[PDB]
Amino acid sequence: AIQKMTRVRVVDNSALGNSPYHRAPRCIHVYKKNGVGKVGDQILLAIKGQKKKALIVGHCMPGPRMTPRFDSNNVVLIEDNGNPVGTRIKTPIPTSLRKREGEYSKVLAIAQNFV
Amino acid sequence: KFDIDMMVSLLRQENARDICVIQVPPEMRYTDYFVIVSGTSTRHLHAMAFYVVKMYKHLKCKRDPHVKIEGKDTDDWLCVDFGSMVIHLMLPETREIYELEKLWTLRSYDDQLAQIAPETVPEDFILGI
Amino acid sequence: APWSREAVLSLYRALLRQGRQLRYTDRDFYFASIRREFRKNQKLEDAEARERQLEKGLVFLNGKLGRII
Amino acid sequence: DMPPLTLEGIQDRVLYVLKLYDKIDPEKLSVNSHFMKDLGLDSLDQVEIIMAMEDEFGFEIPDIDAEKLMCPQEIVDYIADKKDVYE
Amino acid sequence: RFLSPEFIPRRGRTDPLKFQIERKDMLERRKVLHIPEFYVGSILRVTTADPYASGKISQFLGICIQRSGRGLGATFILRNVIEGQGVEICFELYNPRVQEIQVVKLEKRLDDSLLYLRDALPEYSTFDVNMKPVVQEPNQKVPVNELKVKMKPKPWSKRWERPNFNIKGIRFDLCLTEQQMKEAQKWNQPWLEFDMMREYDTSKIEAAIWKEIEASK
Amino acid sequence: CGTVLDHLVGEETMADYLLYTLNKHQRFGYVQHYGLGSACDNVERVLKSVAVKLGKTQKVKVLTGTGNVNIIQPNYPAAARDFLQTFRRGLLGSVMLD
Ligand SMILES: *P(=O)(O)OCC(C)(C)[C@@H](O)C(=O)NCCC(=O)NCCS
Ligand SMILES: [Mg+2]
Repeated sequence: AIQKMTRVRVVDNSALGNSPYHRAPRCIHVYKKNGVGKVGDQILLAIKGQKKKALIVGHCMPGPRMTPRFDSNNVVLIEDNGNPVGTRIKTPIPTSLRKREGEYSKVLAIAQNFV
Repeated sequence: KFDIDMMVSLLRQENARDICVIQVPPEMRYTDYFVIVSGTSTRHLHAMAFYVVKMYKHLKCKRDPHVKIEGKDTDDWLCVDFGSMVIHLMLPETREIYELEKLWTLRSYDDQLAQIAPETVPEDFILGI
Repeated sequence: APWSREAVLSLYRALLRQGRQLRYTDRDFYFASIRREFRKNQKLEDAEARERQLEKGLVFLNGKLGRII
Repeated sequence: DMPPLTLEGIQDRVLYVLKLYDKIDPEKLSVNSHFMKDLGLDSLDQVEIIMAMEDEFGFEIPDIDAEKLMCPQEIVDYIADKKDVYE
Repeated sequence: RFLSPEFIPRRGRTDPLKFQIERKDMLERRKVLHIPEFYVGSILRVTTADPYASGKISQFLGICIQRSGRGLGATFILRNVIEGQGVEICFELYNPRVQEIQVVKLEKRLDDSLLYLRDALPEYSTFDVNMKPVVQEPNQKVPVNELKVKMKPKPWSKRWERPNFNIKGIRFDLCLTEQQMKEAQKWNQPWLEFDMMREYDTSKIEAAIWKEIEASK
Repeated sequence: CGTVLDHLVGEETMADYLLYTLNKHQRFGYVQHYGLGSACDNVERVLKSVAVKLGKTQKVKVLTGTGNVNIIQPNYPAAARDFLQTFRRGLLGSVMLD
């Protein structure tokens, strides 16, 4: 569960995510009617003094049984149009995204590992 | 019957600038076939993406679920996911930087993966400088 | 210094040979993609990093992680 | 089957592919030339030329000898082994 | 003689017949899919079909860290570090999508729960995905790994130093001071051990379970 | 000694030079005061020791794949000034520089 003002780990090849900064990227907003964000939920970050859209790919909070649980809250940066900012995802990505409603094909394509 | 052979014929019919088909193993749990094509313009990408979906709907079984064209608003990248196939329609300059061909042929041996270095926690849990 | 100066060649030769038996993927693109890779990224480097490129190409030759069809 | 063939004809078809190639132009192209030196072609480049000969005649080229397939008068002599023309 | 944890019911007011019904169903599932003897210390590889993919086969290897739940709904969490990222998956034993369960290494740790591995160094949670199984001889007691794990700095997911957790598998000496020890000991509850009305005697129950199991076979 | 102006050369560089000179001199002195096990040429190690002993350190949270880690970030500017203050005082001892 990712809410407003949740510190977040960017799992991406993108320069914006990986570049050193004094503060960790923080969730500005969750694009869901309830504030709570899960896997496949688009969020808005404060990263490097700019507002940027991101997609959640795993989190610490437990979910359904067979679904994986990650030790860190993991996001992938996306532009307003919907394409990913970064080229590659090294961190393993759950396969539950495929069936979920939304634009997940781009992210799965650039992903290398699935858990 | 809608198949990979049908797909490649349709793209060639629509004068796809470039066609790449990669048969990924069932070990990588995504798809049977990964297809990447190139388009001249945004309008051309839209035309190709809509035609194949229209042809799919005609040929598909009733039990077969409907497909969604993804990245319509994006001017450079379109992708359609079927049951056994994934189609990527992207502009040549977009294709070059992403190099999806390299990634799926070489899963962990990709060039862009090599430049990525894993994060390291400092020893004794004390930062320096 | 790659494992061998003929290894790179025999690797390049076999990949080109595979390019002819392609059915779906455009033959011209296959040749161009190999050409642009084997030259730009694989011409001028150090002996330590040369072996890495070869193993990469090799994993591509066998194509256990995926083959171009 | 068995089409009419001569050593002169062999030369003509060999030089046909060479002029078609982008890197080497007919201006500097000659019957007696060196790929490594005269035409300034790299070792990787030479592989592509060999493959042109591979498909055209439809006989396999081993990798062991493919290294020494240079200096195009040698190429015509190499392929002259198949359907020998005494001339 | 080893009985699977789920077969033994938690105490309550549930009708015994409910357990009989659930047990027979469990036993049919066991006929189809062999569920091997494993403990919390044990390293397991689970083979599963995923509904998201088109019947593709997924293997996941990791150390079991928790066995919980009773009956058909019984689960086990197994944990592994995959390319820097620590992942836990909670597998249901009697889920029909579970193709195969393999015990790569059979062992017990000092503690019944290994949730403290979350706060331990990553090395203890990292296992090779492609490790070959080690076979135990038919007649031998299950080995116990007396491994004490080193820990990360003090802020933890749970206060493991507290006696309620009763953790015997952490080098507390390294990461904690004697002051912190005595602070923790204030929560001791010494009487709790000797409270003999809180004890649950699963002797007769287990015997009846065993009768039903041998009847099923 | 602080006779010359401190605008020329910074505080963090003072600890490095002082460590080198003291290495040649009575290095057994300062290690006992700060509780350091053995004298080292590394400026980082000695600055950690003084920071720990003073108790002036800040815990920061870095998000990693095995979970968030509460790494300690020392107050190096504060430690450097204290090290210089100790040297100037007779607490460190009597050591000639030249
Ligand atoms: P050819 O002998 O004219 O070309 C030289 C060479 C590229 C084959 C080779 O000797 C070289 O200079 N480097 C080795 C190849 C390389 O850079 N990386 C290996 C990639 S598989
Ligand atoms: Mg908590």
